[PDB]
Amino acid sequence: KQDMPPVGGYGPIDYKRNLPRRGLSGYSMFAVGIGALLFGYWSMMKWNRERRRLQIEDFEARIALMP
Amino acid sequence: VSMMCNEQAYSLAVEKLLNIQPPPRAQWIRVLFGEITRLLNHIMAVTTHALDIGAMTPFFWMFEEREKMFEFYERVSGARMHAAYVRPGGVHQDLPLGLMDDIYEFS
Repeated sequence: KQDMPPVGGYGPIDYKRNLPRRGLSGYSMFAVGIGALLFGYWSMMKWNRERRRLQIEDFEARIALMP
Repeated sequence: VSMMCNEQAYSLAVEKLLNIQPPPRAQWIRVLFGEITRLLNHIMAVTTHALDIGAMTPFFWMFEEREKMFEFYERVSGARMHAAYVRPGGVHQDLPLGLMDDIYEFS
């Protein structure tokens, strides 16, 4: 008399197949790429030109002496 | 791999000769384990293919879940894999108390 089949309690689990967790698509990408890229170029011309100012300063001490 | 899909092709190849239909509780178990060995080939048929190819991690990510299934084989018949379980006279013996809130827990 002690056999298995239970009265209730069932799901089931799915046979489904989906995980569309997107994801900033469709022209939202290529937008964070370009602006941060020119931001790095914007970081230039305030350092290389600044080091160029120090570069003439470095060559200044050479020319002032040597007579 | 197959432990209940083999011997399914043998008792059903013998019971036709002997003019026997198997009893109805027994037929619900041959479909249950006969539709559980396909969840052993179709795991091994992808991972071992994905090892020749050379991927490491889907070999270990699925056999660690496969261990939750050999506990069934040991609980019902006799051993780890190779079970003389299906007979020509239907099922050998009844599966014990349990294995119905386990498979539903597993699946």
